[PDB]
Amino acid sequence: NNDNFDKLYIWGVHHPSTNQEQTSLYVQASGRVTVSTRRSQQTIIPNIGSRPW
Amino acid sequence: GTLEFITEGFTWTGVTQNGGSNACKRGPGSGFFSRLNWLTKSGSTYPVLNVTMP
Ligand SMILES: *[C@@H]1O[C@H](CO)[C@@H](O[C@@H]2O[C@H](CO)[C@@H](O[C@@H]3O[C@H](CO)[C@@H](O)[C@H](OC4O[C@H](CO)[C@@H](O)[C@H](O)[C@@H]4O)[C@@H]3O)[C@H](O)[C@H]2NC(C)=O)[C@H](O)[C@H]1NC(C)=O
Repeated sequence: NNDNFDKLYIWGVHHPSTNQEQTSLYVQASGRVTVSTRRSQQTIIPNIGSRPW
Repeated sequence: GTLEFITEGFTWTGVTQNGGSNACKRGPGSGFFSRLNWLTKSGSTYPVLNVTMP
């Protein structure tokens, strides 16, 4: 951020319903997403399961 | 303002229900919390459970 203002970044992380779907899309059995700045840090590990339709 | 509990028939297939530990003894033998259900292995399987209740 070389600008003179705060930048807000919206991002997310996908939670598949089945392992089959997890592998179709991202190969690895279990994913992981880690977004970080010099002073903060944040890490989500997607959970696989059925939610309501 | 109430602990009015209503049981529903969840159907937990492929797992053994009603486990309890000697920490939580009910009467002579051993038991568990009354409104919770300790699901453990059956045979040597724990299926991926997937129930729903509208
Ligand atoms: C974990 O349990 C989940 C919870 O029920 C389960 O998902 C259910 O699966 C059925 C699959 O068809 C879906 O039901 C939908 O219901 C709405 C209500 O009106 C319908 O609009 C729609 O109807 C159709 O589906 C028919 C056949 O499957 C088809 O013939 C019709 O043409 C029409 O397309 C939906 O079916 C939901 O996916 C879902 N219900 C709920 C409440 O979540 C899920 O399978 C299970 N997970 C695993 C891994 O087995």
